[PDB]
Amino acid sequence: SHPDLNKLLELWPHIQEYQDLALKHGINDIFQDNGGKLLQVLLITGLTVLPGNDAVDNAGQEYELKSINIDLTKGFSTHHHMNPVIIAKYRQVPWIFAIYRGIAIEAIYRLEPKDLEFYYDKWERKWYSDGHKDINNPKIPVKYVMEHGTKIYGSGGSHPDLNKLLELWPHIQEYQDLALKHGINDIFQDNGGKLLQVLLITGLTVLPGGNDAVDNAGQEYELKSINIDLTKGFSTHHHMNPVIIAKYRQVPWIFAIYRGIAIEAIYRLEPKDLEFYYDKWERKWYSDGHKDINNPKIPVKYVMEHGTKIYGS
Amino acid sequence: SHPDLNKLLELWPHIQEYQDLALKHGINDIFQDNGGKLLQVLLITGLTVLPGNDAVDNAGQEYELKSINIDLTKGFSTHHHMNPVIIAKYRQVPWIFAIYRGIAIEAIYRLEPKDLEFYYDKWERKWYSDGHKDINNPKIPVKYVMEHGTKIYGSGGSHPDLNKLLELWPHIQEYQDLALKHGINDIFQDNGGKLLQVLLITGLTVLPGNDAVDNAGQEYELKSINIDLTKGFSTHHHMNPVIIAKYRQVPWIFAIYRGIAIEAIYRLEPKDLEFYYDKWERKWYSDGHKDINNPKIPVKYVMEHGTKIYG
Amino acid sequence: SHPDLNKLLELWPHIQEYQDLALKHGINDIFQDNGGKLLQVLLITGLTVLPGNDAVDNAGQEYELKSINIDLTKGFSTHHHMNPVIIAKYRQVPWIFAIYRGIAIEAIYRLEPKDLEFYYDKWERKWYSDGHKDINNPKIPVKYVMEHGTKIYGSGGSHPDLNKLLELWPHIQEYQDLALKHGINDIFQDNGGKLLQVLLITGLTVLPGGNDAVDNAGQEYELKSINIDLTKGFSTHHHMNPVIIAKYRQVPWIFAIYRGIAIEAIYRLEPKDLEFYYDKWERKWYSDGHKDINNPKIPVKYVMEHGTKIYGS
Amino acid sequence: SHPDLNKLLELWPHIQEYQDLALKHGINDIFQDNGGKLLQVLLITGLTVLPGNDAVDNAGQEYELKSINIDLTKGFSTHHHMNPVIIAKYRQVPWIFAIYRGIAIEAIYRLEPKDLEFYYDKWERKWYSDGHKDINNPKIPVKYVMEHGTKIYGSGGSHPDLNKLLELWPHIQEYQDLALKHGINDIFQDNGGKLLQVLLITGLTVLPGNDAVDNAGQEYELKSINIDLTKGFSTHHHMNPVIIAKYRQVPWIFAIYRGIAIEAIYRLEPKDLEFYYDKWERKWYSDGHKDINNPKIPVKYVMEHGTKIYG
Repeated sequence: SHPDLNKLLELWPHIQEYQDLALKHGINDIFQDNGGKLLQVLLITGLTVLPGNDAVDNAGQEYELKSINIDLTKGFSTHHHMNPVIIAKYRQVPWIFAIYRGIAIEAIYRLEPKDLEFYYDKWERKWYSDGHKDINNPKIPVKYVMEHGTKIYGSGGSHPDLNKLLELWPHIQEYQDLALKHGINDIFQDNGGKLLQVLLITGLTVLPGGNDAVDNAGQEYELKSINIDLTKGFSTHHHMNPVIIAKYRQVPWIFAIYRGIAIEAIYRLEPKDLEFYYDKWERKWYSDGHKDINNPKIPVKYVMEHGTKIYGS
Repeated sequence: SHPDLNKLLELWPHIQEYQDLALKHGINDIFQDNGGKLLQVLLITGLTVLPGNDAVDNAGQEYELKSINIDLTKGFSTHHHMNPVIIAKYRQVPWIFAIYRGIAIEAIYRLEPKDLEFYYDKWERKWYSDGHKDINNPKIPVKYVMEHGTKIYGSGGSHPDLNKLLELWPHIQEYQDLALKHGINDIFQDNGGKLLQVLLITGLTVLPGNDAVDNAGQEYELKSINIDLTKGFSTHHHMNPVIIAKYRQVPWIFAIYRGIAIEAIYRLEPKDLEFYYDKWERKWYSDGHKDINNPKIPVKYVMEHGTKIYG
Repeated sequence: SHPDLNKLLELWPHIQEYQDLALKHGINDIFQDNGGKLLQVLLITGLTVLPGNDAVDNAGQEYELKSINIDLTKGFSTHHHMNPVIIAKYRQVPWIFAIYRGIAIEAIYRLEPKDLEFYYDKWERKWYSDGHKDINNPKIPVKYVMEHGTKIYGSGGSHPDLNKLLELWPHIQEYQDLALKHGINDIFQDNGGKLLQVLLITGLTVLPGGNDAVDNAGQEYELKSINIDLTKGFSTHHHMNPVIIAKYRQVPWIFAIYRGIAIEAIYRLEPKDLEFYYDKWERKWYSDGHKDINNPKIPVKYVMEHGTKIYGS
Repeated sequence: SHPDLNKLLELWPHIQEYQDLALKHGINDIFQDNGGKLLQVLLITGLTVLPGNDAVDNAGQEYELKSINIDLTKGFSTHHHMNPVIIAKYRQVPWIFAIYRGIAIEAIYRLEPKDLEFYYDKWERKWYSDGHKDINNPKIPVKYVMEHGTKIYGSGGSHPDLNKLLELWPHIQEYQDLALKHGINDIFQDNGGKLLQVLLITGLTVLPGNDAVDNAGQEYELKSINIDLTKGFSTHHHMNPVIIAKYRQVPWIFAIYRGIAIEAIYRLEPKDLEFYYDKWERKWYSDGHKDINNPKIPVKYVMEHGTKIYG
């Protein structure tokens, strides 16, 4: 019947084991904030993640941890509001840089505070050059980290759970391939592993970015989601206005409710069911002097009261 | 979209809790031997299943517990090989009769030692006269239990767990409806609950000759085992060269169960089973034209030569 | 404060893991019916236990399984009601004999139906010699099994869970030592691993067999237990009479309620709280013509209604 | 017999469910930062904790959430380094005040944006006049919240989970009483709930100078860490040669926590810590007669040189 959904179900228990392992190690969601990726790093390095600094080893030393997906960028980001209070903090600890390729760890580099000074100087000298102005997310090149860092290998310092991660790895690999077959680049970012569940359940195909998804018949949709244990309102648009609304009003919306890494429920609302929001938002736009609205929310209770449940109990 | 498989996925956490609930009450498998049914009678009556007497209450009285499905029969099966020695055990305990309709308990009756005296003594007369022979599966009628029995209702004597049961019931009902739609009569019998997972995964539907059919009209034999219990799939209790000739025409689907969940599905084509067909078909002739009593297909043969459909 | 109770708590999670592993493998209670011992055997041999025959291998062959604790006996028991319907059953399958030393597996022997024929013959020839009489639990000597059997070693046929059992083994070992320090010979027979919990909780010392246990002050007790999920009545005595009652009536009774391998609750009833039973049982003895009663029960509900809870919620 | 440790063992499965219940509601540790308390206010109010606004309801309104323990104080701590820029965030949201007494919620009040205007503007006047300086931890009085606030009661707006909470409460109460008896004021603060497991295992009782004492009169320092958070035990925020001289006289007990459960207990004698005493005591003199701000004892030092009491 549905071979891709069958595959998910058959891979699921191991996704759940991987989630369990991430939780044990201080990572709340594998399918969000590089959760499934950070776990590899923590297990290889022997590090304890901090919920100030990002991690601590068993000797009590603390670290800054930065990471990139080489498939997308070559610069490690830093701090959006770069100041000398930030910089003096930075000079106190070694840094761990992680280089992922897709969902896989490709390299880990350690830099001591002296190997980074070149950036602390050019950052605080140009803070003053421009007079008391905070820098916006300045980059440290991967090339620089590779040149001055000491690369870290799996070793005697790695956590015993590294072998449990290794045993799970092949199923995670295949799950990621499944996501990619369905247009999701990374199961461990942007709720990728959850979204895949939504697409397999609904039969929706994502639209490369227009609207978010399309069914077999050619009908298109806006597709929104929340982690219900974290929030009770669905996001819409950071620059809400009449133009965004005229696009929205032409399609049904799909609303996915995740709890943990699992899909709890899916609802569908037709354009007529959202007219209350379009109207609310247009008047607000005008009332404020033709001013864009910053991500106004649709409450899950509204969605549950007016929508049709396509999945859940 | 596959809306029936989706339905099972949404129902599953509840099916699991039901199963968890039954194992807490001494029931290993809700989907075999009326487990999901008996769970209702234990919770209604406040009874606990015993590991020769069937059940016990918190006050010590020990009971014999029989049951039937009204949809299919009117008689309460008793014992295949009963003697007049048995009847003295049968006689020191009130019996508890459960009458189910489909998956739901319809009525519960408690008859006392005094009320079965008509039947023991009819079978004790049966043994003597016919010539010291065993009465195969006698049947107490429902009308006899209804008439002489004391009906049991939900009450203060019911297990507090009955509340959890009632909250899970809507889901069990909906799961049962899904079964029915796919040609399975009873989730709580013959691995009914598991077979459905099989059908929704394979895209098969049970046939009212061959066991199942897909959308294209193609038909299949379908065998299953509970791996903790058996290692070889079964075939036919009276296998004859004509049964084999039907076997040869269709692919087989083999389901491996582990508890209430489907662990693996394998498909074999007619050529992968030729070795067995040929061996049984000849053996029949050799032994002297006599039917073969359920020869087995090893699970390892299926894993070695089949194509895995789910695992 | 209480170092032996502290030890239990510290060993417990692993007793629970061992229990989990036994359950996964078809053994309901590690602390009963050689549960923790049978598990070793199943894992070494690669066998699936049957709830007819005792076990099955992955090829479908079935077996009879017998076992002894060498510390106690040298004969494998068989069938209390030995008949030719029993014997012809026996001739159909190989037998696995297990030889334990305490809680540890010491040897495993396999015998084919021809290696046992000597016993099938001397059993059915003496069935008839005595005319249609069923034999009572005839013995096969360990010496005979060792001579004609083929000894089984850990091998490529063993279950992967054997290594998980090995990892747990040292904590099971120490738990057994703890039981022995408290007068319990075997944690895997006669609810030994549960009883140890009761003794650590109550501070009771068992009395070698008089009464069952004694406290520090010198007060003695009858000590009864049940697995509540299996039964609702406490056992008393297989040959109940006025003599057994006069002994009982002089001490308080301790009543342990196990659920699974854990202690759910402990109650205490004074002699005055059991007088209803003594009286009930004496009259019954006389009423029946001075006839011993076969294990009459005290209901757990009675115990809960009239006793003092020393442990539980 | 050890009747207090027994009591903890009987209570434990319930303490665990409570903790399971709090983590389901976004609370990581019931025994730290009033977790077991906040759980009550979230369930009472139907609120969900947010990962700058403290909480949200199912309808989207977002709130700021403050609280106090009436037993210890009358003022609602506000912010250590508040500016007049903050106050614009502070001003678009109704606040929710929780007043606890010991471990129980005594009253909940909801003040609206309009009702805090007296205080923002008093602090906005505080910043200007004194000379552009930060007001450390101002305090809104309880009388001010009681008087101008709208009290919140259990209702239809409460989480269905509140029912589970109420059924666990008798056990949490009894556990709290056990804590109190052993010198711990609050199970839901400062690892209160975990420290008790420590005391019952070691046979120690908290002192009203030294941290704890056994039956013999012997006293101990007692340090603990949550291993997922810290790897070095702490000492004294203003360590002086006289603090060290008290340290030298007693053995130390070191507790390693993992979630709500005690993972290990180690004891060190005064000779195993000499190395640290000597190094801090000198360092003090070297640096120029200045107090040491909480030097740490590594967990590995404790495991290498201590005697393990529980693990």
